[PDB]
Amino acid sequence: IVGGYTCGANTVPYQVSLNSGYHFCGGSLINSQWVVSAAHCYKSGIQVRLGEDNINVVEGNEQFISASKSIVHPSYNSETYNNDIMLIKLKSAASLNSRVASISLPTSCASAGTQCLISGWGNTKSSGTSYPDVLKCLKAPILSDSSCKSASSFIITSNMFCAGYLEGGKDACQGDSGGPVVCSGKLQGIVSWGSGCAQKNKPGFYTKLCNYVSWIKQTIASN
Ligand SMILES: [Ca+2]
Repeated sequence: IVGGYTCGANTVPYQVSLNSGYHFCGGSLINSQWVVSAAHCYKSGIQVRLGEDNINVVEGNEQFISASKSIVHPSYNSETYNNDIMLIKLKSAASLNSRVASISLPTSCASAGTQCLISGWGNTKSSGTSYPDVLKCLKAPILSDSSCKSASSFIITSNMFCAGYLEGGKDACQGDSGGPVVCSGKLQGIVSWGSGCAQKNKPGFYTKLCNYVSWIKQTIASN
């Protein structure tokens, strides 16, 4: 997260880190046994780390649970990032408390102008690389589709929205992928991609979760 702020320990209790011997992506806890992340974050042997603040220090609110299933959307396109969504089943249920909690799925889509919270342990620099110890947060509005369509040579699919700041300096970045975009207490987005990070006229692009709710419920119910 570039241009964000330190969230505070466990203030985003649905935020998880996906770990393969190092943090590589975020995700969102949606019930005691299931995490939503990005399809482009898929790999074998993921360990889900819940209750994290400082990802480099054992502080005492962590639960580390192996993924038992990592399910990429069947229509994920790795070139366009269309349908950039993955469901992870935990090998055992997480123990839910104030610091480890699920986030609600949306009942409807959010409108342009809605303010959202984006979070993660991704790169905090727009030029070069710096990875934080603690969770970073960014308040960002959903933009109109014409501001994303004009804002990229790749035209935005109906399964994506963009959010953030056309002036530059405030955005998600590498290592934030798969993490949450929460608006009005509902999980509306998944950190998907962008052109660089926090560049002028190049907002962040997010998987539009409201389109996937029935798919998520069905996939969970069958697995
Ligand atoms: Ca920790």
